[PDB]
Amino acid sequence: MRHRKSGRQLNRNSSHRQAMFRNMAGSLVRHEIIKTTLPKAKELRRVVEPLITLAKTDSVANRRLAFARTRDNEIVAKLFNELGPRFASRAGGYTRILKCGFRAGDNAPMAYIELVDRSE
Amino acid sequence: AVQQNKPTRSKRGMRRSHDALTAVTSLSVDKTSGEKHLRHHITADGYYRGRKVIAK
Amino acid sequence: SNIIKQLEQEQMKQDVPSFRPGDTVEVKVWVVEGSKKRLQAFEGVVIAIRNRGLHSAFTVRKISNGEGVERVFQTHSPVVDSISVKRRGAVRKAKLYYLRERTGKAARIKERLN
Amino acid sequence: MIQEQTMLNVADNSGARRVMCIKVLGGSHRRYAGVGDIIKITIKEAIPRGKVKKGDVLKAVVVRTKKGVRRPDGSVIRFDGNACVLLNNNSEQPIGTRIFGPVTRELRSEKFMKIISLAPEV
Amino acid sequence: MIGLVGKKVGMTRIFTEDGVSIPVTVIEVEANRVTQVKDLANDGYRAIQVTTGAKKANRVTKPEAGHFAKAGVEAGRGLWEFRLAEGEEFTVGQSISVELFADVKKVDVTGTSKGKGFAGTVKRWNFRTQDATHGNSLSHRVPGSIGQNQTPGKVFKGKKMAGQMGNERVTVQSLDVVRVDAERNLLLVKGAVPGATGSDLIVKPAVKA
RNA sequence: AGGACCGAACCGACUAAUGUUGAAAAAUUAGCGGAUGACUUGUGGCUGGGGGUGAAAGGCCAAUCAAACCGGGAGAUAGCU
RNA sequence: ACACAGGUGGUCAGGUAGAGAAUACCAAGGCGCUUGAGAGAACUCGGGUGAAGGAACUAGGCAAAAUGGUGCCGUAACUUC
RNA sequence: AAUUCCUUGUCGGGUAAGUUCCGACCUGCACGAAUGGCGUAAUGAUGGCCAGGCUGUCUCCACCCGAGACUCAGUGAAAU
RNA sequence: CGAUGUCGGCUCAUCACAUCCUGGGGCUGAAGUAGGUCCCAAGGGUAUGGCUGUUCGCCAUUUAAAGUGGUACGCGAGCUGGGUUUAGAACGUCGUGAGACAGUUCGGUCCCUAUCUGCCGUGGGCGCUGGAGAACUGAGGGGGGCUGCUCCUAGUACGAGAGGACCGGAGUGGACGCAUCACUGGUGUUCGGGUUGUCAUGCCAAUGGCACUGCCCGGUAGCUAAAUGCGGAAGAGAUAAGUGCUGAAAGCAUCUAAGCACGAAACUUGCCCCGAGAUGAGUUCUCCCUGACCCUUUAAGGGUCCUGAAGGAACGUUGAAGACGACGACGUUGAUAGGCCGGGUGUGUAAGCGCAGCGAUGCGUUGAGCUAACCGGUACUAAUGAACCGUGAGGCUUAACCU
Repeated sequence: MRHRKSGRQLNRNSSHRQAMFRNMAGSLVRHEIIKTTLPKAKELRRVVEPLITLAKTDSVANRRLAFARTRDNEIVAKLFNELGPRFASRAGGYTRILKCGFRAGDNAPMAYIELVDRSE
Repeated sequence: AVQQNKPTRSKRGMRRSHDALTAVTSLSVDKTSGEKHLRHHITADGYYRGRKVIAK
Repeated sequence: SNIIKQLEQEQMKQDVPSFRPGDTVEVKVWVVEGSKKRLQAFEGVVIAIRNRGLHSAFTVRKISNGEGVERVFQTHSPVVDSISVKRRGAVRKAKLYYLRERTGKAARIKERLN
Repeated sequence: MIQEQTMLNVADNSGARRVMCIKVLGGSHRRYAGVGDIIKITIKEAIPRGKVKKGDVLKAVVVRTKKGVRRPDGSVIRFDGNACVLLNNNSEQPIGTRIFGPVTRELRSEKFMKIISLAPEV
Repeated sequence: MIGLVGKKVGMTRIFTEDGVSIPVTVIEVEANRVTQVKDLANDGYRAIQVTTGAKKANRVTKPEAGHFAKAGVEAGRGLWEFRLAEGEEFTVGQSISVELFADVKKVDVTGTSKGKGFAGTVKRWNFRTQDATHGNSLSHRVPGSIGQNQTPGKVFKGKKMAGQMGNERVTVQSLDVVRVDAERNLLLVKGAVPGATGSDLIVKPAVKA
């Protein structure tokens, strides 16, 4: 069964995972740094990191893209204005993910994820 | 259900004399603070391998 | 990196059949039959064309009255003389496998407006 | 492909239009067949055109397959279904007065010498 | 019998006129250098060792540091030792040449097969499948009964059950030769080999072919 | 004009799988029968142990039944365990 | 037995899709539920793809599945009509 | 034959092979006239048999999606 | 008898043989084709369905064969439950009846949370006589075995008549075991297009969730068999059954006794695989370690003060690998994974804008827009420090030799 799969199976149904990472990416463009579990922090890189490359063009051929997920005006207020154009001469690598230890009072794995350039 | 023997102190001694799961060997510190941490994570005041990655 | 490319280019032809599925053709073979070599010809519509190099199968379907006869030729192989086009066609979805289920008026396969 | 209960189609005159496989044979423990196999076959529906009767068990030789063949000239030949030429129960080889379509260019050689008079396409 | 160490580099087709595609595997041999020969009066051996090291020098094992630095200059990889009597090769000789196959009809391959992990006892040992109908259950992917009633009560070494499938170096004992180049370490052979480009391959002259 | 044909609510609990020291002290999943009536359901009453109830099966009558439950006879009796 | 995959007389029973007080998803109004963080091997239950076909399976098409709506055209045997 | 010992009755129909089923045979061990006879119809979770439609029952599996098992942290059983 | 589950089939085993097939011979009323008949040899092999509770059977079709037995007629904590060994009755026969049949047909029930003696898998530890790293020898053993059809032989020899060969040489099938995704299909949710129902994004626009992946399509990487291949070598050694020469027991005679040639598919090796826990712990490639004071009839050690090598672990990034271990690729002495770039490959001409079209919708701009797993390039993000483990020249005796 299964063979190659690089993405994590995590927990609960696929629509739960979808509506978790959709909302958590909204929280990431709201605070630019998140405290969470190592599996969540490392899977949050998907689609959101290449969305910075998508947004670098400021073009009309891309104008109907990158608003399929996280559909709150919080993202399209930054998209093609600074979200994208702030990394447009770096050539890749827009997110950093590192581990912080264990959740306080148990053993669940803790981490953090950030955007590499952020106003605070 | 079936039982031929109730395991003696000496029989269970082979599970209570040489087994391993942890050793807490030496641990890690930064030159800024002697409050010990594990080998590959960030501390609560933001220290990690000389790179001090988050400040508040 | 591919380091057998020079051994694949020993079989592969520099002239690649390149016209998309739905063109109506005539394909020629030598048969050889030990000691009875003769140029033999098959007619139909091309239902598979390009692009996996030496693996490209090249499939043709006769679409004859009450007869769906089908052949796979491998144009890079030593057993094919020629391929020639007599009519244009037009597809814009999939590698034409529906020409098993389409017949007659449904086998007209457009004309590339040519 | 080509197994017990499989339906095949006609290839010769006075042969039947619905014929069924019951034995693949031609070797030990065989269950699947291709072109040039000889099948133990039953007439499953009998018609006024056929010189045959329902439930009569005979032999037939495979000339069309839905999997196809590449042995003849080195390029695949594949058909809409599976078809076989009916064989003579007494004196072996085909018994039909005419064969339909191209068929196989083997059904005319020194193991089928009664058949050289017919006019299929190959 | 001696052999060459290498890898698969791809697959090709050469065709027949009658005809079919004819699959031809492409093999390349590397680092058959030789650094040790074992003979005379001790422990019954007569053998030659190829020592196939090619590793990044920045991570070489401490036992292998200074061990090829005078001859061979590269470490890591399989050592590989083959039986050889009275051919008179030395550690100051020349690397084993794939010209060994210039008049050879067919070759014998030993090489790491595709991994399957645990796979299954019926998938590995080809047992006859019990029907999953009329109320039969828990009988469809199992090795079946592991011994006999009353008397033995100890299990026989003839019964097979769990382990790992694939990764065995196997026996593919007849591949007919198609082309060889000793100036380019290149070998072409008719048919399939075990594994892929991430594997290892050994090739010897054939014996039951 | 429906002891009409099909089919929801409403009633039943026939079929297959699951569960079987269970999540459930027979429950769940999907079918299936009946569904204006020899149909169904709320309330208070009446029928009680050889007596009820039963268009009848040793079916049913409070986790108890070829004679239920509870106080006494009772420490029944035994060419017997 | 309980902060129990449970049971439950009578009322109002919105909008949109629909044959539907089926199922679906939008008001009014409500919720994300006191074990949950990883892993998604063996192993289990439930659900859903696929070629040629084809009952060849099996005592037995049990189960499983195609089919499934509506308007119109059409409708055999036998018959006590 | 819901009753013909044992015997696929004996023969024909349908099947590739039919102890089941369809039709006959009379010479019924133990059919037989309201503890009915025989035919039959509307109804039938009734008993048995055929064919097509269709199909993962099967060739032979190949596979994928949930929710448990599997590992930890707080709490923590049993039959024997 | 204070519970020894039963017949039938499936599935998995194990040992013999009075030999079915294959292999080796003899006889014959054995030309030859067969057949009829008897041991030589158990080395290799030895069915699919119907009706039926059946094993037992009576039938349809295959095959090189459809051999014969043992083990509670082996295998229900490995399977169903047809038959039967749970109530039900039914029709016929019998009892006056409560009921039953040298009666049949039909309805009806099948457990586990696997502990230990065990087996599989995997890690740790002890030892091989200091401390380690990596290969090898083989005390022993398992695996392989047989086998179709066609053409030449062959219409000859032989045979009233009908017919009709031996052998080594080729072609062509099929597969137990084993390899692979190529051939040719299928599937491919991770790539892209078409589309129904509903809700929503302030609205427009066209986009997204959800409904068997809601519906229909191709397709990579991959998976796979419903696909294709390869392999049961010759030799060496000594035999079995058997063929001979020369020649004795028992002065003839004789393949057996001495001598001598020749003898099987099996046996011992070769072919393929396994293996030093082989207290009998083997070899090689090599690598490193050269402490002390106080005390003991003291090669053992006890206390204390000093000093650390070879080489490992921890820490990790990760995949063609994998339950977990482990295995291969990698940790700036850097392309292991992510981002980025370009190739490679798939899908099908985006949205906007204009125009044509009563309008729906198309067409151009435009081979357009988008593109995963395969590959190269690019360090843009990410792959702990001294600390830990493990030393400080290794026991007795025989001998050599320098003080």
